[PDB]
Amino acid sequence: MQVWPIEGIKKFETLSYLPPLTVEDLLKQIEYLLRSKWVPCLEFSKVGFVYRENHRSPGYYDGRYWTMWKLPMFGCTDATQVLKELEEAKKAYPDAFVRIIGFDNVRQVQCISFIAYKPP
Amino acid sequence: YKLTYYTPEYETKDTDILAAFRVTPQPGVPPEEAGAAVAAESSTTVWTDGLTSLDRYKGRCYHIEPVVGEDNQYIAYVAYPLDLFEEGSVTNMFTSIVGNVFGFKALRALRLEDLRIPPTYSKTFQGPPHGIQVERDKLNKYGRPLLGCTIKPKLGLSAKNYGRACYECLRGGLDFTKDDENVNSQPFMRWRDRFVFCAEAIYKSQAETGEIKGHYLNATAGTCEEMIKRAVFARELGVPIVMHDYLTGGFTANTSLAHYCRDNGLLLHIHRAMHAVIDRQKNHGMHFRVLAKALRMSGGDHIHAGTVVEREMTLGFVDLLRDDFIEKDRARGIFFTQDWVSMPGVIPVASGGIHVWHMPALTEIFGDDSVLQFGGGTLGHPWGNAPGAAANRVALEACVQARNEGRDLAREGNEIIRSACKWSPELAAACEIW
Amino acid sequence: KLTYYTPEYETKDTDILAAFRVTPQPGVPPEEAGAAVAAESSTWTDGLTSLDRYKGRCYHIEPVVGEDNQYIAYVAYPLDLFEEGSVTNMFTSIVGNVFGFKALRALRLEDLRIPPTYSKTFQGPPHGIQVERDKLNKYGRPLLGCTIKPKLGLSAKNYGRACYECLRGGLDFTKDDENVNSQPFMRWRDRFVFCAEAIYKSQAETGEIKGHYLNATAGTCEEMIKRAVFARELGVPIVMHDYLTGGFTANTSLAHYCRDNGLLLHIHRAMHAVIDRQKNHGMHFRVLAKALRMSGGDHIHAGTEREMTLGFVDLLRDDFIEKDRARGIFFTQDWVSMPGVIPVASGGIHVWHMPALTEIFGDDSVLQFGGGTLGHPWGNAPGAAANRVALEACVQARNEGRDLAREGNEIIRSACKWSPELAAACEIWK
Amino acid sequence: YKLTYYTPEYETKDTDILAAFRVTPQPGVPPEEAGAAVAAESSTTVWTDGLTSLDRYKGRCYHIEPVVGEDNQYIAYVAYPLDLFEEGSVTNMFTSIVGNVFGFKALRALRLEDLRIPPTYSKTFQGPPHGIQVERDKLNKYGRPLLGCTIKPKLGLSAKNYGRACYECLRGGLDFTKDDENVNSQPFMRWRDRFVFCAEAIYKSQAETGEIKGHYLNATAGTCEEMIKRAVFARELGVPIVMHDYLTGGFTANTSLAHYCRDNGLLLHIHRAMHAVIDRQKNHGMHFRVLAKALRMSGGDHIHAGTVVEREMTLGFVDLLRDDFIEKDRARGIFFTQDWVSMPGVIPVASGGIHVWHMPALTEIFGDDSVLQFGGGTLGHPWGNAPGAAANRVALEACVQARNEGRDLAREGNEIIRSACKWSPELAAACEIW
Amino acid sequence: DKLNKYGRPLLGCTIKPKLGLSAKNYGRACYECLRGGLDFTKDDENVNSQPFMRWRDRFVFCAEAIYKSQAETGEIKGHYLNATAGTCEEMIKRAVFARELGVPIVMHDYLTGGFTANTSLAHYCRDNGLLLHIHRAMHAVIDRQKNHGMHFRVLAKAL
Ligand SMILES: NC(=O)C1=CN([C@@H]2O[C@H](COP(=O)(O)OP(=O)(O)OC[C@H]3O[C@@H](n4cnc5c(N)ncnc54)[C@H](OP(=O)(O)O)[C@@H]3O)[C@@H](O)[C@H]2O)C=CC1
Ligand SMILES: NC(=O)C1=CN([C@@H]2O[C@H](COP(=O)(O)OP(=O)(O)OC[C@H]3O[C@@H](n4cnc5c(N)ncnc54)[C@H](OP(=O)(O)O)[C@@H]3O)[C@@H](O)[C@H]2O)C=CC1
Ligand SMILES: NC(=O)C1=CN([C@@H]2O[C@H](COP(=O)(O)OP(=O)(O)OC[C@H]3O[C@@H](n4cnc5c(N)ncnc54)[C@H](OP(=O)(O)O)[C@@H]3O)[C@@H](O)[C@H]2O)C=CC1
Ligand SMILES: [Mg+2]
Ligand SMILES: [Mg+2]
Ligand SMILES: [Mg+2]
Ligand SMILES: [Mg+2]
Repeated sequence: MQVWPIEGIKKFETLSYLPPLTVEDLLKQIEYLLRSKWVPCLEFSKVGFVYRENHRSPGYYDGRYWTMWKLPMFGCTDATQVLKELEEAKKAYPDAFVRIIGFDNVRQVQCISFIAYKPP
Repeated sequence: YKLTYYTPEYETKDTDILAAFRVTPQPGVPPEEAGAAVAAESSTTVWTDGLTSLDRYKGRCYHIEPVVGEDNQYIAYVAYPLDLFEEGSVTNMFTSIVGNVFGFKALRALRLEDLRIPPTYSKTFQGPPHGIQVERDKLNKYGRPLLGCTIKPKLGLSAKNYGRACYECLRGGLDFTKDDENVNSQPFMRWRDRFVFCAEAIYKSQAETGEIKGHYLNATAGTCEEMIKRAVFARELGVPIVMHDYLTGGFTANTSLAHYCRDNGLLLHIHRAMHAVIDRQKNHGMHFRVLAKALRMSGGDHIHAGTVVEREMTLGFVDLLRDDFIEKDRARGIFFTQDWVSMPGVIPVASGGIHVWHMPALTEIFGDDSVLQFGGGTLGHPWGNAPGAAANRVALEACVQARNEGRDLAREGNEIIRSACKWSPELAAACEIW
Repeated sequence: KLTYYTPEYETKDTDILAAFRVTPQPGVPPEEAGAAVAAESSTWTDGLTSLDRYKGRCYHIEPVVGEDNQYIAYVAYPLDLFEEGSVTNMFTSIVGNVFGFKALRALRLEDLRIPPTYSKTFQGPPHGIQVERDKLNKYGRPLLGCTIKPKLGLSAKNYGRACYECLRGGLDFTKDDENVNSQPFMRWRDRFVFCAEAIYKSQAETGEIKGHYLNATAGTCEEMIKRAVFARELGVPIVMHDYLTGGFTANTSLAHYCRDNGLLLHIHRAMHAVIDRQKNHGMHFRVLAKALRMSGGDHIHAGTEREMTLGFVDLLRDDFIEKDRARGIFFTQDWVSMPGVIPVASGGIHVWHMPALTEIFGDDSVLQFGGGTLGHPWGNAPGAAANRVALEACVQARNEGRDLAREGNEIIRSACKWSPELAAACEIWK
Repeated sequence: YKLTYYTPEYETKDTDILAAFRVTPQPGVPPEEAGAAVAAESSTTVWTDGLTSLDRYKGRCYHIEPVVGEDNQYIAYVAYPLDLFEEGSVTNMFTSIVGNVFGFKALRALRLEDLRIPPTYSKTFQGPPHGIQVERDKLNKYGRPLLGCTIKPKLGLSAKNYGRACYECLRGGLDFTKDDENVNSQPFMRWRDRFVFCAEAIYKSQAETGEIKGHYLNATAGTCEEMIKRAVFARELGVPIVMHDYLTGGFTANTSLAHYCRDNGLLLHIHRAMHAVIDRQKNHGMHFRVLAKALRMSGGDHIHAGTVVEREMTLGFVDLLRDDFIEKDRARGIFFTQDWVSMPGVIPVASGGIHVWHMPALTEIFGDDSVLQFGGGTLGHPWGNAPGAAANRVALEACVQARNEGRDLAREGNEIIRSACKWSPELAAACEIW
Repeated sequence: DKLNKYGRPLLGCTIKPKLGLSAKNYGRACYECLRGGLDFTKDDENVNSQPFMRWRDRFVFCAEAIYKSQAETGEIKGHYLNATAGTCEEMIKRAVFARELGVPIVMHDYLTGGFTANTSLAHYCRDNGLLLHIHRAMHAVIDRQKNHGMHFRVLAKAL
């Protein structure tokens, strides 16, 4: 019988319970977005989790928004292009978490979000 | 008269509320007569009739056809004028359409299968306090079905021991934990005490994992004053979601709660207790899809939709609950093209004897916009609630990853799960018992 | 069976008992079906409590005479499972989940034994039969009412006009159709105003207390109470609610408001047939009737088979009702002084039915005549007079010792001799 | 008539409220006559009697027997119908049963010894705002009696100096400190000021020790408006417990306070000031057990139960206050089998000249579900309040540890305490003065 | 003085597209604009409460954005939350929640909402310390032509 850890395994929603993704697995998820006609975008933060500082009313949380890395990659057809931006972000902010999100102009909304990099 | 109420050449108006009834006439009652009766008895000689125009207030059967269901059975389509209904009142809609006709002697049995809610009427309802999109944005969750677990045993646990189970389940990977439908306020556990301990559990698990957590706190009560009193304290605690059993509590009360949740930013989880009393039998009652459309109108962010382990019928009302425009498809129980003119959708909740091995199918059938509610599926894990929740969260994400890569969940389901067992001892242990 | 089938369990005076008509799937023994009904309608964390203390249990199973594969399973639920004063929770706990169990082809809740310990946690009827009679100063006869027709399409004023004419002719009440709440053709506040004028005009004219069941059924609890509040301001004696479509949580709140403000509450049972029609599945009306008496109501529609009706009528009106299978009374019911509800008879009845209606229901009832009043060839007032005369003629005859069941028609024919109004009515309704 | 009201063959109904009266008839009054009078005079010729059925509203003496108490004394059992009582009103219960009969000339003296509260009546009362179990869970305290100290001197201290004493006592190991029953609001110390400083003390001691602390803030007042105003501010301060003198304040007011505490999550400590005016004498009045059952019904989480240094009588009403089912046991003052049908229990509070050496006996007699309230027992410690509290906390835990190991507290009490003095200088110093 | 800003014109940006964005995506734009150096972001005049974005949801996400950008930059930030509504009860209900959120400024379209309603809102803002941004939607219907109507200066003095 194993006891589920209480520290060191903080999460980042969808896919964060799987082992660290390889470059190939990461590419596949990006391609999923592209094939689905969704727009990929990178976000980064030095704080990786939600908290409540300014309010505690229903539905209000701080730490949900992260910072946008450049802009949504509209018209992207090459998943490796996203990887390139991911690498640049990691170089500019090695001590920051970086996640990949996706937008749909059809559903007019954010519909994707998965961690892509975590600092040492 | 058959042709006062049976009008086979009538063209429905874009403002009419349409109904599809499965009618079983008594022996000796012609289908045209049965249809006319259904329309007449669910709508409109006395001198007062001369002080108005009865024709503008009568319901009318514009079509009837023998159904493939069984013995002398027919589907009768009835059209009701917009003016018969009180704006924003599901209660009045039900009263007007199913309040009297089911007891008519000339009918051996009757079941309401569907309703075409015109935009002119649906626009008079607030609808879901938030809806699918807003909820995902509020909780910052995307790309996968949500996960939850109902606390067990149902009754008998102290408020604190109840919260303990909540925390362990949530910290393991589930997005929500939940009060059983029967859990309101009782001698063994008063509601305020439960709200206090579940709040501690919600926040402890959230701080530990870094992910937003919630627990459907049941506000169902004996009176509207009590129901609101519970919603108000949840509001004070700042938790994200509350719960209501809309059928046992009722539509008048549910609508009030939905309004409170909208005014206070609370998500509203809806349990369908007692639905089987009404929607089980094919020959008499009201099909769940009608009860589902009614809930979307009255207001709810989540609604229980049953299990997946008939499929087409379930998928049918799932679309009726989530989509903006659903095309007529009788093969899936959709008797009328339904346009919701942007009313938010409701997240369908799948629960009932589901475990890790069902993850591929569930993800496949429902897609991301759903809540997969477990019971023993998580609480029955050999290592406890936290490991059980982890096993379910891992199993789900493994399915999502595989689906996103283009794999066939319906055919590769077992392999996907078996493969995930390799790096997840928790999942492996779960796959050994089930 | 199981942990759930305990055929020698002695029910406790505090247990809520249920009688289920169960139709097992092929291959499912009655014992197993019964245990399942009890298990599915009740119950590592189990180790933190006692499952036996909270389990529902089937203590008796019996077949249904003359039925194929049908049994009556009796289940006992401990008092602690239910929230006090909440019919909503009682329904949720007992019928919230079990009707969908695959092992059962069909399931119907026939009766419920409400223990005094639980019923004492409910206010019950805002007033009840006796208080209503004293408030309205009416004794020795069934009350008379009429539903305004056409249902919808009339203006608030024309609606009130019909009210006045009906009441001045001898009816005690007129009423809003169950579908009449608030609509484009007639908004509720306008209807309340004109109906109020009609109530007081007819009362001043006749000298007898009048009322109109003003429907407060609404989309939200806020609207429902707002309507009851204005009725209160108007000083009228009675309001109404469709308890099943509005719901128990809302009905209970309304019942409390009515008790706090001296308002009588007429309860319509719209949509009941969706649940109580079929013998194989659903919930028998007597269950819905007990639920209303508990939640709160002064009147409740009971329809117009015969023995079954008399059965739930007693369950609605009396203090103590002994078990009687012949009348569908599965459990001895003790209401420990909770007031009774006046049953309302309605549906295709006219003057010629007065003898039978009076004989079957007795004085403590309301006989509601829709077309039986508005259909009179001379109008509402003469129509009301004919019904009032017909009823009093029956009452007089019964009081003298005559047999309404055998002399009914002869009693009506004699009244036609001095009542031109009744004579005209009888000519049309045969 | 003796046999209108004296019905020796009457079988009590499960819904009757039963009473056991200790009756002392005047010379010349037969016991049957006295019993009949007690029943008749505490319940039901005028023509109006003919408009109802007096038999269904009369109380009746179904048994009378000479008692072993003293000179011409008897225990008379009276049965009262359920319909005589207003639901949820202890006030009406008292009025109906003891409102008039005690002044009857034919009785030299009368004392109400017990009452059988049927489930049908008790279920109409909220009862304790929380009860034993909930309290333990809320404060996270298990396995031992709770500890508290009443601040002294009673009156004369400034609000701040009062809070200072609170903090020192609490930081030393006590779970609670408390306002004397006489401390409400006076010239030397207004209530709001006391609440402010005691709140600072509660939180300072809690942060220092890491254990949840509380101070019974007395809300007893001259009016219900003032009483609630005090409860409301305690609620604002977020403290865990308030206090009320239910007998001097009254049942109507106590019930309202109990409801407020339930609606706001506040524990309610109940002091029994003035009880001796009523329950001291064996020949006349009302025994405390009746006042205790009344409090459990009206509502309270703690209730003073006296000291242990007659024992059997105390243990008797202690069970009546905490247990769910108490079997008839006249040797312990229990004249009727009492079933509370899950109404929460009340924690009994022992206070009055108790010190460290009494810990073994107190723990032994009351068990874990109790509050041991000291006075000088802690405030009289040679090194101050903190050391005094520590000595009492150490003494108590030493007793618990020994009891848990199976040792006999009643026989090994002194050795257990002496042994603990070896490693606790604070306890040693306390055992030298007492 | 309240915002601690001196010596320069204030800067703001109206979020685009006008309608169509989800409340969260709307707040995202707010945060990015504010963190870059602008003092305010703003709800388009047409943005009140609609099917695609209900007002309370927008207030919640814009509040998160306001505080995130402020904590990051160290400068006081704000977002004109539009309280313009169909009724005075709704208008105040929106102002009240902004008050609960503790944000510094709200917004109203005084001409389309009307002076009776605007005056009430102005009083609420004074009683609760809220700044009030006023949009002049529909002014051109009245002040465009030189020959007929009312020149904007009259509408300005009125405001
Ligand atoms: N002039 C003409 O053209 C004629 C008119 N009519 C007459 O007009 C009058 C109409 O009023 P009346 O029928 O008394 O009462 P209402 O129409 O006011 O109905 C009262 C109750 O009757 C029951 N009910 C009536 N219709 C049905 C139905 N379709 N299926 C199930 N239950 C039904 C319902 O009982 P619950 O709520 O208990 O289920 C309903 O609440 C009658 O006297 C009728 O004979 C008929 C023939 C001739
Ligand atoms: N350790 C053990 O002894 C074992 C325990 N169990 C397991 O325990 C778990 C219990 O949780 P689970 O079943 O997932 O969910 P729940 O028991 O929480 O039930 C959730 C929903 O399932 C439906 N439901 C369940 N029972 C019935 C019934 N009797 N009739 C009709 N519908 C029913 C209802 O759906 P709706 O509201 O939509 O009508 C209900 O709302 C499962 O995993 C089950 O396999 C079973 C075998 C072994
Ligand atoms: N330093 C010194 O000068 C000394 C001081 N004291 C000590 O000071 C301490 C005082 O606190 P303590 O006595 O524990 O408790 P309190 O004085 O706080 O009294 C608590 C309870 O004791 C009961 N009580 C006390 N006095 C009486 C009385 N006069 N008549 C009836 N009942 C009474 C009451 O019980 P209820 O409400 O249940 O009726 C009262 O509620 C003790 O330890 C005492 O021994 C005494 C000797 C020496
Ligand atoms: Mg459940
Ligand atoms: Mg009707
Ligand atoms: Mg004292
Ligand atoms: Mg603009």
